[PDB]
Amino acid sequence: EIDAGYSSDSSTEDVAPGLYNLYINYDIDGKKITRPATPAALDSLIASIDKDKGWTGIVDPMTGKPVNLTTEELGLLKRLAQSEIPDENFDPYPDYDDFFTNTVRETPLSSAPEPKRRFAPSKHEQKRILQLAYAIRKGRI
Amino acid sequence: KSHTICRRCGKRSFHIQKSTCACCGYPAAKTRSYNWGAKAKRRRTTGTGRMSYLKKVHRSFKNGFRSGKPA
Amino acid sequence: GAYKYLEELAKKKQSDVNLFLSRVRAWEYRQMNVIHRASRPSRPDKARRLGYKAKQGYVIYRIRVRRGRSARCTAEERVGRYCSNLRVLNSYWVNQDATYKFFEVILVDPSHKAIRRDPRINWIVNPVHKHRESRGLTSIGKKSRGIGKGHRFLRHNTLSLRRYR
Amino acid sequence: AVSEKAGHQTSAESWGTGRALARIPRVGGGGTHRSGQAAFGNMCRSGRMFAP
Amino acid sequence: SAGFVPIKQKVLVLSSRGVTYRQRHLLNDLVSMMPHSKKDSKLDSKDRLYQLNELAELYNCNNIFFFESRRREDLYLHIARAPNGPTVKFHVENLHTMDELNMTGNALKGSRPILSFDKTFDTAPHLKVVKELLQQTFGIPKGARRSKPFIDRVCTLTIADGKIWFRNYEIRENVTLIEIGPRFVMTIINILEGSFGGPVIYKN
Amino acid sequence: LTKRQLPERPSRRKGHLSKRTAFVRSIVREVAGFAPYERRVMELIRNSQDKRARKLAKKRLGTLKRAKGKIEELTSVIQSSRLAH
Amino acid sequence: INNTVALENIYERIKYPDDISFVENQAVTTKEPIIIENVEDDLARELAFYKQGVSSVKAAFAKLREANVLISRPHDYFAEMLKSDDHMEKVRQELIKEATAKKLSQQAKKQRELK
Amino acid sequence: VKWPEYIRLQRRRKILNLRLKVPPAIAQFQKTLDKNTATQVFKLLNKYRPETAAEKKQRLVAEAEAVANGKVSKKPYNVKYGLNHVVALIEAKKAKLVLIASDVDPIELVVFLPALCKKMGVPYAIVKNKARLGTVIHQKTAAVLAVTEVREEDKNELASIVSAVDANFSAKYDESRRKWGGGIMGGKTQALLAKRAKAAAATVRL
Amino acid sequence: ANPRQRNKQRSGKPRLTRRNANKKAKAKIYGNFVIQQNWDKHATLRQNYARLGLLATPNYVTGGVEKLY
Amino acid sequence: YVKTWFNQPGRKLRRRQARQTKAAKIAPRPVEAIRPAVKPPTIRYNMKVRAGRGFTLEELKAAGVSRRVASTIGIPVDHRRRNRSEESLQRNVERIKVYLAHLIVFPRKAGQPKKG
Amino acid sequence: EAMTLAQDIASRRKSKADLIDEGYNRWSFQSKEGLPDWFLDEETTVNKPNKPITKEAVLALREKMKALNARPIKKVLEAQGRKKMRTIKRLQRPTLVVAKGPNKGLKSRPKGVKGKYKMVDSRMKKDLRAQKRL
RNA sequence: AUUGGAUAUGCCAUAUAAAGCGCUUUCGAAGAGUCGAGUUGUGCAGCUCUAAAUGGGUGGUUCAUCUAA
RNA sequence: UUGACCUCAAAUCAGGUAGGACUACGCGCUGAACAAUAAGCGCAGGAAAAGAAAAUAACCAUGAUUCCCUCAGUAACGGUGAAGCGGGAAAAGCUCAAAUUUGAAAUCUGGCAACAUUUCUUUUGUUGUCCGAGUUGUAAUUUCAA
Ligand SMILES: [Zn+2]
Repeated sequence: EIDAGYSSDSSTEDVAPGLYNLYINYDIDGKKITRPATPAALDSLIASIDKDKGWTGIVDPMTGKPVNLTTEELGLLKRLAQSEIPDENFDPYPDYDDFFTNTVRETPLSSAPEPKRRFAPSKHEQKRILQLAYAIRKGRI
Repeated sequence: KSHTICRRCGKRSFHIQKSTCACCGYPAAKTRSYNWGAKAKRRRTTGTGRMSYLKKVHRSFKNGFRSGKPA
Repeated sequence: GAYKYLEELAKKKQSDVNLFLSRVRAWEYRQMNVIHRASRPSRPDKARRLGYKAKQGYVIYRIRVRRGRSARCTAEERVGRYCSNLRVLNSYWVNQDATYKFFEVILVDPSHKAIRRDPRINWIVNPVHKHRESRGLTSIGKKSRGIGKGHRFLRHNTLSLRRYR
Repeated sequence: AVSEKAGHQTSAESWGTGRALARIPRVGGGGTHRSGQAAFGNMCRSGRMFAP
Repeated sequence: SAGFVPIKQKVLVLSSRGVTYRQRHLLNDLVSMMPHSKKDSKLDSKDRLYQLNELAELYNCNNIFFFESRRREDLYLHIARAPNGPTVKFHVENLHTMDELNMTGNALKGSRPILSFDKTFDTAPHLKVVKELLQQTFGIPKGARRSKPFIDRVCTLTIADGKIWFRNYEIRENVTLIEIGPRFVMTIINILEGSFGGPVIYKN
Repeated sequence: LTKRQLPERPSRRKGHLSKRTAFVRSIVREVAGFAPYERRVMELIRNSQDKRARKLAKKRLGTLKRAKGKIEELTSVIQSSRLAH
Repeated sequence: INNTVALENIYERIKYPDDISFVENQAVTTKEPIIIENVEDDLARELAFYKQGVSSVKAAFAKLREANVLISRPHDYFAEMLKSDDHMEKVRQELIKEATAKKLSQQAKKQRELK
Repeated sequence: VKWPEYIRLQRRRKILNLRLKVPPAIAQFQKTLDKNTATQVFKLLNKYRPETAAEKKQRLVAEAEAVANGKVSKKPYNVKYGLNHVVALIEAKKAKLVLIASDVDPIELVVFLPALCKKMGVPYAIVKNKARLGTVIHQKTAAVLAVTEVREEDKNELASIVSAVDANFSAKYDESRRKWGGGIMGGKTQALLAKRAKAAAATVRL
Repeated sequence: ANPRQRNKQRSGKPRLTRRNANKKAKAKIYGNFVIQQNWDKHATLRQNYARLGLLATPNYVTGGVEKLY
Repeated sequence: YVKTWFNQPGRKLRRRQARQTKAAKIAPRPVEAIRPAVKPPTIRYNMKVRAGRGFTLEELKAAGVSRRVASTIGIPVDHRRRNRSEESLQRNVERIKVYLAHLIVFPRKAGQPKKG
Repeated sequence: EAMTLAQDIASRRKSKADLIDEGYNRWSFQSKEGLPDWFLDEETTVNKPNKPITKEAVLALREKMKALNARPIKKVLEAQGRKKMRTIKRLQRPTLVVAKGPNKGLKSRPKGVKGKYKMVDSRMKKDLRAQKRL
């Protein structure tokens, strides 16, 4: 079978925080989660008057506190917003990889047999020689 | 005065300030035509003038647009 | 023949070769005018299969149109107006960036004797091919108006009264 | 048949209600014997015939 | 790994090209109804349906849902067990959407329902298999993501002249149930012993 | 009536892979390089994240069969390179 | 061709264990074999369906009562619902119009006798 | 100083192609055959120039007169030119020495030729300018030349040229053609860019 | 009626009249000389082909043929 | 928009003249080509037999005509149609074979130089 | 653009792993390391991918750009007052004719009539009574 | 008068040429920012992503038919 | 130093070409209030457009396009509204890209010069010669029916 599991990177997952009413209502099995106490007015004023680095202004549903990106998250956002490779150590300029031409092909590519054009005097010149012959005997040339 | 003679269509409809005729649209290359003005078209269309060259083409078609002189 | 290698090489448009050249040429085309003459096609493979022969009377014009009606259809109509003495044969895609899409338009001189004496392009000298790009008769013009054979693509509201009815 | 555009070629609109004239449309403009004359009607001179 | 936090049942949902506006309405209504179903883009091949096992292994979904529209006038639904398992083809008729004015039921999205099957589902073998398979699919397993803990709705399955009737109801406090809105007449066509393959084991 | 078996028309031969077109396509595939998404896909396959690679290719191309063909193409590039590297 | 042995083998292979709690499965099979012969009369079958659902709901509630699972949804629950709130406004308007039509019909009937 | 627009475009393209990172298939054309061997290559190539348009007509009218009065030759030896013709010769494994111009304008016309030449087992070299190749064949330009047959007199000469190309172009470079080209900077450019980079990385991240 | 048409109605130049409107005239035969000699200009082509011993169409005729006797 | 048929007699005579103008151009030969016999594609119509477009490449080859001279002598060719049954093949071979027996082919003028 | 992206990472709506994979595109491999200013300046002006934009990020940016003294007591009271008093100063800033005698058969504004006016001819009285009865 | 396609006939003809049919112990190239997926507009277009080689398109209950850019 | 080529300029440079009018019919684009409509915009011809199947069908199969009759107020969609088949009018088929002519760029524009030719001193060519275009590909050959 396939165990019907969940991968660590599945696009569907719990908790969908939105733009910062408090959704501290319940949890699984229908039990009321305790509402975290509102932060101190002095601390809330400090956060509102001085935005932290990477202040997203997004609150998770479980707690009323805002969610702020960490240093690595700010680093990834910087790379993404500036349109560079989002992996610091990943060579975008690898050496030439001759996986096909590293071995010599022993036979010609086509199998079509040689025409007899290539082993007999050319017909285009013979055609022009006859044309020039006609011109000479008619006095044009 | 607010209108003068238009050089193209010869009508006293050339606006002094905008430098544009209200009848034909001079100095624009294309003449001013509007299908809602059906009578406006029939007042200045082909045939309302000498039509000297078109009458020459019409007359010269029958013999095949030939040239030269007879015997 | 080298035209096979060019055809399969133009299929991979983001590979290392095709991404490096795309930016280098896109900047180069931006330095020039919006509509400028192209001395030779940048894709000899694509122009060849669209009707272009490397003889006198065939013209290539490169144009960039802002992205964001079909861009290809706009390219042919702007070029055909710019070169009003030629006929728009066909057109193709050469490059693009975030702002512009670059096209090359193949035109044909209907007054050139190498064109007027060529039985395979004589058809374009007849007056019914005047401004094919303007009347939706080019390859992209046909597609933009749904011309095709299948089910995917005035007889309705008229009342037809016969003599004996 | 009559012309499809016979009788329609004038530019006439009803002069309005309350002016002591029949509300039949009258030709506008001025300076001719035609201006003020009613049009667009079977009963009117130079008007469309009834059921052409 | 093979799976982190393995939920008992997961569903994979697909739609074929040429689906109607109402058919797309029903499909969107369903994916909202079971939250443990992973939606997927259109399948280009209306003929090579045996690839769905590879899609199922990829997304870790053991229950496959395919909504095939034929001639833009017929709607079919293939429901299968992704690893081996049975594949049952149904025909859909007399559709009903959420946006219908008459149907005024309102349920919590992801709320675990109660499955009520008609006892006729226990009469014939193929009916026993279909009932068990539909139970394992519609029944939201415990711990499913985006699911609600409260119980609010009941899904009813009944057999009438060999036709399955599926009706969802909302329980009001006092049962006094209200029709939620998903109302369609089901018709079993055939059952395949394998996942979109194998010999036919039941024919209409 | 007496049924007649018909020959194959030349138009139904289309899609057959030629030896010269296979040679040309492999020569060009190496020369051009790989697309940005192809480079990322090969990293995932090298890191044995096959499930993530297939999901990425399907996301990029838009169809499972196109993804399955691309993953087979790139993994054959990886093994052929690793044989020569 | 309707292979009962094959179906029985498949049913046994994919059979959910009977020891599974009703909380985990939340599937109830009605003990009474409700039969609606009048298939054409959908109104008659609606009562049978409601009765079967009511019986199933009562059985599930009794079974889940010992499971200490909150059957009732608290009035403070404001999570996302299957039916959109915007769509509920249109549904309420349609019900209001239908209710008003019935009220007008009753008023007109009373007015007919009044006059 | 106010340069014209086309002159500014010319020099910017020269610098831009240097600062950017050129892929290995396009950077291998920056490394051409050395000056000494190229001279020896063209010495052999100029003994097999295709005959001029006048010289061909001169020969044909000479044979035309003979038949006009009253009346067998050898296979012509020369150098092979033309992109499609040469590519067909390489795939036929008939070419003995392929000489690719280093500045073909749409570079993808010749970008596959070094790989195709190495795949088929053909000794090849990248020589300077499309005009030197054009001069040999009485044209203004040759994207590529090729030698398939030479007279028995020059069999030993070609075997020496092929060895020199092998020793001076294929044995040399080799790893140098597998490396991404470009990124070359002036004497003071890195220092200026280092100051710009550190200034930008400080707080100019927006 | 038109300003163009009234232009030449009042003009003194005569109209470019060509008298080519001769209906009922059946085209004369070039091509074969033998056919031209034995062809009579009154009869239709179906009557001439039948009389000369030839077929006007190798297919069926999409109408009722004539019956004189 | 009303479509009228007052030119119905005018159209009928114009076509009869056009047929007459064709016969003027090409007199010893029929004004129509020889169409094959085919069976319509439906269960409603497959009992009948109507005229197709051209004779398939196998019908020409079996009769003895090549696909190059077929158009010259007035035999239309249909590269699309094929012979799924011997009944259709044998029917149209005899349609051509009757045509060839009833056909007079006038000789052309062949240019021939002084020498060979 | 960065705020829409930053919101997506924090709000977990778009998976971080998927964002990294979506960052390997045609534009990320067009590196800008070491390019001259005359090239980069046009590249950013022209070759800049236009990513989608969400209203939530627009509001959040406005919140960031909101200075401490953007709307103090004066700029919220007198600035509101000047607009209000301006609007106040902005705010402070039919005849029956019978169709008889010289008024009969008119087409436009009659003599000695100004403003809104109505015309009556005593024939519309019949229509008026009928309309009243309707 | 001015012309059209034939016929008869004279002269010229660069045939060391060109073609059909028939045979194969030999070969057979087939159109890409296009198809397509997603999304937003009115099959078509924009945007994002972006292919394949008995492949791809369209139909039907594996089959039939067709061979786009 | 001298010279090849690439790109880009200049000329009252040699010869050409485009614009505007008409607009019934034709082809695109745009488009309302109450209709693939009117108006507005672009572009042609004596017809235009379409056109030699990435077409139907499920038959004993049909065979480019166009138009007519019919299908048919039918199917479908929810009042709108087809198409396949069938009967008829007319019939005609084809050209490229992708192949090494490689024992020979066999191809072509222009100048000059003769020579003819003409609806025509007004038209149209031919023959010679020279400069060029062209190998980053002009001819012959092939287009899947092969
Ligand atoms: Zn004027």
